[PDB]
Amino acid sequence: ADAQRSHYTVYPEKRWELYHQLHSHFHDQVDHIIDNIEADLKAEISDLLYSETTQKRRCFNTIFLLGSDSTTKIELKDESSRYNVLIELTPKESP
Amino acid sequence: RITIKLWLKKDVKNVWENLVQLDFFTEKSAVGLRDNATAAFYASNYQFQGTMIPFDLRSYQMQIILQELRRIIPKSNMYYSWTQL
Amino acid sequence: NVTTPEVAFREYQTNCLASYISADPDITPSNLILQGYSGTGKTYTLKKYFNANPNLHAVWLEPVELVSWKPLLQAIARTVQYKLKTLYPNIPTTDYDPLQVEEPFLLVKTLHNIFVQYESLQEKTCLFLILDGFDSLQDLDAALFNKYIKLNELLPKDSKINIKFIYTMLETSFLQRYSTHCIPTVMFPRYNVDEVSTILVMSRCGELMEDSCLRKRIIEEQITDCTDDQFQNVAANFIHLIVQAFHSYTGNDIFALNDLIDFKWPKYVSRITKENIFEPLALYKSAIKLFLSTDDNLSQTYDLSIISKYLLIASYICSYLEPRYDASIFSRKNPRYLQPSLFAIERLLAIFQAIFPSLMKANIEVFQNLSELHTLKLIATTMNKNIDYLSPKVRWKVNVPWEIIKEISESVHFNISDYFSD
Amino acid sequence: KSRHTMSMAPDVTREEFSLVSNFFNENFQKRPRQKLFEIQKKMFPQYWFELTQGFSLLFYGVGSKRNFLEEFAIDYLSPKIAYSQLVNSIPCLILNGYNPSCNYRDVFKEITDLLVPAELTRSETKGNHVILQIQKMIDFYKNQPLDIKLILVVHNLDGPSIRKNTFQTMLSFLSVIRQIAIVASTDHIYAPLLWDNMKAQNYNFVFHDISNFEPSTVESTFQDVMKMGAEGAKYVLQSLTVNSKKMYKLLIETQMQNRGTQRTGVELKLFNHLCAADFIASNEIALRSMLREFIEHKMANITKMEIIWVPYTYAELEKLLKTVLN
DNA sequence: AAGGGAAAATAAACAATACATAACAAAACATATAAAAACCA
Ligand SMILES: Nc1ncnc2c1ncn2[C@@H]1O[C@H](COP(=O)(O)OP(=O)(O)OP(O)(O)=S)[C@@H](O)[C@H]1O
Repeated sequence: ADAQRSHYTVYPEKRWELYHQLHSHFHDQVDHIIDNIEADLKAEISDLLYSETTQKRRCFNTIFLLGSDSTTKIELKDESSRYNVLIELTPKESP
Repeated sequence: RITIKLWLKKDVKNVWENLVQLDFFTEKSAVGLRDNATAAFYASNYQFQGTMIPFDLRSYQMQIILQELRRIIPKSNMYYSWTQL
Repeated sequence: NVTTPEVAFREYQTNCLASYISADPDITPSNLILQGYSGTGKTYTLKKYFNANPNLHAVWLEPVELVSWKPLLQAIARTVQYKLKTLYPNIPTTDYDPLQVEEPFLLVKTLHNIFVQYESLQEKTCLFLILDGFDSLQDLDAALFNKYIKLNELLPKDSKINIKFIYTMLETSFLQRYSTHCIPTVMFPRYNVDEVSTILVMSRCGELMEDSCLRKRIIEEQITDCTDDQFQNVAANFIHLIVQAFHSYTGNDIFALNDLIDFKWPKYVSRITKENIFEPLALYKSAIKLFLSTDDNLSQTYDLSIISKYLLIASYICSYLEPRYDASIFSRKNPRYLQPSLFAIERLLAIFQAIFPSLMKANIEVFQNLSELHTLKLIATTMNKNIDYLSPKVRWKVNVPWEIIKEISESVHFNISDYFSD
Repeated sequence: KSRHTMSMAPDVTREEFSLVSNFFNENFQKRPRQKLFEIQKKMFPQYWFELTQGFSLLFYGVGSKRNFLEEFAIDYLSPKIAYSQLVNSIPCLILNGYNPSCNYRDVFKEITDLLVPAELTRSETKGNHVILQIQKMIDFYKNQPLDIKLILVVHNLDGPSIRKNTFQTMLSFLSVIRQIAIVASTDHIYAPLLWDNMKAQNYNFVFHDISNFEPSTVESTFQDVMKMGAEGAKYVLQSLTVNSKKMYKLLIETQMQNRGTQRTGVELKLFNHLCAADFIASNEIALRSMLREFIEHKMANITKMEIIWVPYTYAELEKLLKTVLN
């Protein structure tokens, strides 16, 4: 009746518990490994973004992150008396 | 027929860059300058296909024809036998 | 009458720019063309005039740090009231909004508003505007350049301050569109092999004798008290050789010489000795390895998986294999140079099922690596990048040259050169 | 090239088609259809258990699945999960992908209102901030208690608007969140061309076959073929002046005196004289003006004698003769 | 083992279709200000 209108919302175990003590315990080992590489990727960009004092000092520093999944997020240092901002440009925003 | 450094592939591109912006070549179907503003703005949004084929296959055409090169290049230069075919 | 400067190779061109520019507005022609390609120092030789002439006043604008004409008008009107504040600070001002203008009427509307309060000045003073890089504006057209020519005449001609222009542009095909306006042009020629080296030596002695990479290598080797002239010679021996072993590679540039020096310089420094400071010819014979290579390129075995590797090796087949021949030569019972043809879907899996080592039937991961290859931009759509999924009319094509195909053929032990036959 | 063509077919009107179509789709294979529907009913506890793991469930298979999804999502799952967490049950947000009028802005404006507006997310509403606003939704949701609060359904995921690529990546970031269960169905044979290993990483799709060979009643409506002109000008003649019927009758006779192509047509001068012969056409202007009305509704053609010819077939014009003209 | 001869290949003229882009339309996204409309007070 209404199906031609688009996106109409509407508002209408002895075994399994032994799974439940095993599944999440495994997943604590998963995501803790996930933040390890997350801390790894965030570290190795951060030191390398700084401390590179070139002599000409009229060139930008470029970084090629080969093999990267186009989703790698970055955090920045505070580094007071100077604002440090992040700009992202997706090929959808490249006309 | 005789000591001349034949260059590579990876370097001619650096020479090929100046040759197209010296206008000795043109792109094959490239309307250069639009007449007014809104015709140029209609060409800016248009994503192109020639960039989507790589650098070494953009079909470049010619601005200065071969036969006219013989009249300007002196015969003292070694490539003068190559102006004529 | 004006105080001309002196420079290296603009001896004719300094005269004309001293000719076509005076502090008096009546002798000053309205519009002007400084033309030449990049690599002539026109931004050099113009400012080099202006430092020698503190009597005039210059307002410097930069189109290349702008993107369009609509800010370019906002660029002009913000700066003249900025300049005239710093030239006549006694004159009171109804300061206008430079953000307000967006249309070519609004400039001469506002310049009619700006200059009228400055009418009480003592003599007809000119004011030179400078636009630098008018061809590389990224929204240019035909009817912009003439739009800025007639701006002077829409101004009231009897005002005490007169605005006049100087245009810097390149790509002399563009100037040939407007020769009928006959505005005075001063062309800037390109350079010859000696004067490239002659410019480059008097501009790079001030850094390459004072770099610490020399100064480290001074105290690191047994330092004989070599003179600055002895530092000048090895610097000059460096420049007079680097332009000799590279001029055919770079043309008559200056910018492309200014950085290739700054790549090969410390690698040249390490291969000096204590003794070769007096021995320049043998020093080149010891530092030879850099002088025959470019060192500007900072061949990958590609990351993609095995079934995706055969997915690539079937896609290169329809750069030459037409449908009239392929089904005969690939039975289950030259355009290597030319631009690639256009695919459709399922012609891939037509060739993919044939050339794979009945051994495969599940095609879920095969469909996975297609749009994986679409994100790598190695096979792209002919049309826009949107509806290519549902099979409407969509044609596909590779974008990889032959060599990377040739390595990836042997990387999976597959033979491809048999099936390419002229 | 003597080809049999769809024009040379015994055609069927509007009410005749849809009624006998409704007879088949509700009486052809009825007994084995619910016999399939009872067989797959035992899989329903298996879907409930896997869906707690945040798995994007995807249904492929031949035939329409639209009826099956709405039974499985609404009646079975959505109150079962609310009872098993411990009050209104879990909100169901369907997405009709066969409806082409789905955009990315409107459905996501529903989503952030369907999801919790705990903060001022309208402050981050700024100019494409959609991926920006959902990114601030994701990292907050990584540190929330794990429970489903919403199940969404996307029918016909290869649909004409959902298959657009800026919409597809939008759904990709939704699926990584643990609080929402994503139960969708596609119908295309090239549906796994839509996803790379980037999106399926965000998706973690699993697959199940459902093939009930359904007729797709709703999904046939937006689609069209030549059933949905010979049929177009069949209705305009039923409401006109009575003279236009006669001057088309004299038109259709000598244009079928000789497929109905150009060569059977007639010259303008003699046709003026012919429609002057039966005291119908006064002159050229009075002829042409009520011939422009046949031209304006594209009911006749003219090519070059000055040949006006009808673009309908040989079989069609005698059907136009004996039925509507007579 | 020879050989016929039909499948396959080549070429060339011509017709029919697809493609790249120009020109534009329209919807989403965005700001501005005078008039209405609440609304304290
Ligand atoms: N006569 C000269 N004496 C000294 N240095 C010079 C001379 N002529 C050119 N140069 C140098 O050449 C450099 C080139 O500067 P530019 O003006 O940018 O070159 P260009 O041809 O103007 O390219 P642009 O910037 O795109 S217009 C200048 O920075 C100077 O150092």
